[PDB]
Amino acid sequence: EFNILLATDSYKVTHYKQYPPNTSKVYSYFECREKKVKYEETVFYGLQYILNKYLKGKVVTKEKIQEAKDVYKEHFQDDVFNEKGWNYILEKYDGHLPIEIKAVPEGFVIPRGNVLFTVENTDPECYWLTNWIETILVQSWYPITVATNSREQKKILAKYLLETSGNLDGLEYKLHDFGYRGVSSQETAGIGASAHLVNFKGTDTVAGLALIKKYYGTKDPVPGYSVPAAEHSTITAWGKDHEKDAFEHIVTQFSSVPVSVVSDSYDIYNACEKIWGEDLRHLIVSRSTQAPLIIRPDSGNPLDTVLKVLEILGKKFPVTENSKGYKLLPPYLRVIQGDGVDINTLQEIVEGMKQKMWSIENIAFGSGGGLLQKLTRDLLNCSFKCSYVVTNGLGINVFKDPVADPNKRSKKGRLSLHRTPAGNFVTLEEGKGDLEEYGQDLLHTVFKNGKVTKSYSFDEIRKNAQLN
Amino acid sequence: EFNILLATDSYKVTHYKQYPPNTSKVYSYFECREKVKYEETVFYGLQYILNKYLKGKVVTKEKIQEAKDVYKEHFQDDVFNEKGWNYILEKYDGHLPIEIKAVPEGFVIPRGNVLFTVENTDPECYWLTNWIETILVQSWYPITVATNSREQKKILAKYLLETSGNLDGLEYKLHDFGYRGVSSQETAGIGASAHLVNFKGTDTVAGLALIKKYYGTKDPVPGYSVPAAEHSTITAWGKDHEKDAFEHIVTQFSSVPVSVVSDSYDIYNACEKIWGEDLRHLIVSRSTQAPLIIRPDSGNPLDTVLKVLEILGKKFPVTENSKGYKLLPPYLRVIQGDGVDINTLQEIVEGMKQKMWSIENIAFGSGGGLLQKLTRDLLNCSFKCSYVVTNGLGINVFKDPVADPNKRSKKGRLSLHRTPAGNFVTLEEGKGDLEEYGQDLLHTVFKNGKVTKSYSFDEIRKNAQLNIE
Ligand SMILES: O=C(/C=C/c1cccnc1)NCCc1ccc(-c2cc3c(N4CCC[C@H](C(=O)NCc5ccc6sccc6c5)C4)ncnc3s2)cc1
Ligand SMILES: O=C(/C=C/c1cccnc1)NCCc1ccc(-c2cc3c(N4CCC[C@H](C(=O)NCc5ccc6sccc6c5)C4)ncnc3s2)cc1
Ligand SMILES: [Cl-]
Ligand SMILES: [Cl-]
Repeated sequence: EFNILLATDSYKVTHYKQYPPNTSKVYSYFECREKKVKYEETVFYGLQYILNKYLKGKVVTKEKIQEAKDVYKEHFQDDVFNEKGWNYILEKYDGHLPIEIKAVPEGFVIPRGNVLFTVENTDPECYWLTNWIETILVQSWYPITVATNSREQKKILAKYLLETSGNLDGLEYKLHDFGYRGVSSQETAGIGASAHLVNFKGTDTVAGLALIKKYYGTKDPVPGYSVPAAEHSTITAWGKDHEKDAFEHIVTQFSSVPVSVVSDSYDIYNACEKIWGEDLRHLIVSRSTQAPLIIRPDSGNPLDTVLKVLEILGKKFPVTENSKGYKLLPPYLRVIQGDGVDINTLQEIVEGMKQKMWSIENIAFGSGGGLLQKLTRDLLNCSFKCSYVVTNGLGINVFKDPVADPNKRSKKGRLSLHRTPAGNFVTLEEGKGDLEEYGQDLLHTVFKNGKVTKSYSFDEIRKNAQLN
Repeated sequence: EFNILLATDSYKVTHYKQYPPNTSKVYSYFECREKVKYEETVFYGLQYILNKYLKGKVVTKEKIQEAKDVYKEHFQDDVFNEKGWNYILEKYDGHLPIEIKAVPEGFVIPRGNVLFTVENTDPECYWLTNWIETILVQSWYPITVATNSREQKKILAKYLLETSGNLDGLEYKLHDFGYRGVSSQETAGIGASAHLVNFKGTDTVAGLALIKKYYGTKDPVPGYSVPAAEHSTITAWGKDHEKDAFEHIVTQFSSVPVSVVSDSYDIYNACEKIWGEDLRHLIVSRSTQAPLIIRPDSGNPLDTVLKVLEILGKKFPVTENSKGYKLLPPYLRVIQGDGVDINTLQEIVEGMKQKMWSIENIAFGSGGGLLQKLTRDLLNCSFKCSYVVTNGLGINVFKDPVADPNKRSKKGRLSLHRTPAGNFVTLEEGKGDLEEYGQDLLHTVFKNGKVTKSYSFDEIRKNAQLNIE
């Protein structure tokens, strides 16, 4: 079973002896710091998952306290574990956490440098607990960063899909998650795939569906979708001389639905020009608009291969010109680039496609490691800092202001998030939120004393993160 | 509960209708493709994946029904192989009819070598080999953490030896500060365990639990830590009392090494004045066993380390060691934990060497740089089919993309061998059959739902030791 006591940074365990004596309240906040792709606005998503799966309900037990005491005794070569303080949470509160967490609604799109959630203890005996859970709470940068980075790529696709097409049809299916293999672990797969689906509807990371359903929920039958697709083993199993028989068997097996067939096993160009183009050309034309053939290259320079694949297919299938003057394949043929795609190369591909007058209706993208694994806590400066302590009945605003780095500066005091008269967001410090000059605090209590007090559906989160 | 039927790539759900008819065997392998050049990799983590996700009765009639419900909605068509899964439940009691053979964990293998192979033991489950590709390819992460960690250990031993003449304390020099940095809790444990294959110091506690549960060690725990401060336990005394926080913390942990972050307001001022004059008496008094460690969390990593060392040198008696390098008094040490990755770490030690400072003075903490800034792309960890049997005929299969020379894969049934000189070679096309029995490194670790050979963490550490060690 998961044990919360063994779920914190090792140095934190000794923290209780280090705060000022008679400290009754430790108050901390989480933000995505401004740094002086831009990544100016970040999507808040994923806190609920950590609340339900790791903090809600009874999370302290006699067993868990004894397991922890014995680990830290060897780990530290000394008895420094705060047994008495953990036991207190067990006896007085039936092992529920005396903590309050207020957060922006999940799905809200917030400019950098703003407070998105705050943590404090509700019992003065548990001043040490606020930051005890900072490590677990700080892990939300991953869901935040995936969904923010996912959504920035959605912006890019929209811009060019509108520039070359005149509409946004299918936008939500244009970036497909191919990252299940790439992620550090099964749990990360689920979280990461969940954050992508805040913005899109296509994934092959089946773990993401289970996570949404268990912790968020949706009125829809499933949060995400996919189609049959081939992989190198299925294609290469027939042997190199029978690449055409595999293609034929696979399009025949899935004729009523879209099918993605990777065509780079031996020679991408040969498959496109001769096998798809001439030998199996009759099969492609027959397919309905609803179930088209998606030719997938998986090798070479990502932009250059996309372009040359499109030129060959244009020289082999009836290509038309849409309203904006960009060339468009027939509806039974599409292309998916799923190799070497991240936010940067995605920009180069679409910009390349536009200047050679190919419309974005033709293409879709797959991203794996570039979508769910090549991201760091550093990207958005997600950080968790103490802004307010109460010691001996006196509240004082606490912050860090390193001389070397201006940016690592932390907000001071009790904080709140407000909507401005112009319609933007401002974070107020030093309890200024109490005055309510700009209206009510947008932070809502989502956790208190071991109970999840406000929850959002994945369907709300999707609507809050919609592009303007 | 975790469900294997829901733990694969969506499109693999439809692969059982794509293989050639009458396919009775699908045989695949894993390797880190040939491209700090990352020439050799440490194999670690498969045992975790075998025990947690692949052993025992991993199929139930309830799990089949769950998977069938999701997939029908997910693809919006009926494509789930209910019958194939049902066959595994009835005839094997939901145990996987799969054999996996693997190089021993801890082994250091040059790139381009097969590390393990997967094959189905029952002709009806030809579709099962690559169904579990996604779950097994995720051993790219422990392999990559263990490998990158090791490479940093190489750097640190070379410069510790040059500036010191000994490797004392080497395995405590790179300290895991990555628990907050990782994507998920499961990752934090896997990664931190992988780093402990080379070092003994970690603060990602999840790492300790994973090793004990899956690998085990004779010692009570594999990783150690000390008490240390954070920005909240300094700044909560108020800016005007940073000296009082320092004094309180050092006093509390007098008998053990204690590390305090001193850059909350002004790092230079803190070292020169608060540590240097106001609290100097409390530092000199401290024992060699439990020295004061000063940590700077801001600014340029190389510059700040030097400026801290320069200042402390002027307030504390500095000696010169056997090799002619500057060495702080035994009760005072520094630890750099901000912005450290394999690249910067090399720069810092090299920078220290230029200014004639012994590596004995320093320790490093790494967070995201150690456990998060890593991709499957770094070592080209990849899982490919190399051999199938269709219509009772064995065929060697491979992918040879024209555009990329490197992506090409091995053909046939594989084996790993050591020549009498000691270099490694993987024999393709089943030519390992020609070689004498017992030569092959790959030992069966998983067959039909049971783990058949296991290694303990102590042995894994022994296997992964550096040549210099
Ligand atoms: O390849 C793989 C393998 C991945 C993998 C996994 C693991 C490891 N390694 C790799 N998985 C492909 C899955 C996939 C990806 C994208 C799409 C798209 C749908 C769509 C779209 N909707 C949605 C479907 C229904 C309609 C509709 O059917 N429209 C027709 C249409 C139009 C354009 C395009 S472009 C590609 C398909 C397509 C279909 C309207 N509206 C505009 N754009 C697009 S894109 C469909 C399926
Ligand atoms: O501050 C932090 C920040 C944490 C954090 C967490 C999460 C997020 N954010 C931050 N974590 C400090 C933990 C830490 C790190 C490194 C070390 C070292 C020990 C050691 C060593 N030993 C080991 C102990 C016994 C002997 C011995 O003499 N021990 C005393 C000694 C000697 C040299 C040095 S050098 C630096 C320390 C030190 C201590 C020999 N032999 C040579 N090198 C080193 S390094 C000790 C403790
Ligand atoms: Cl593939
Ligand atoms: Cl810290």
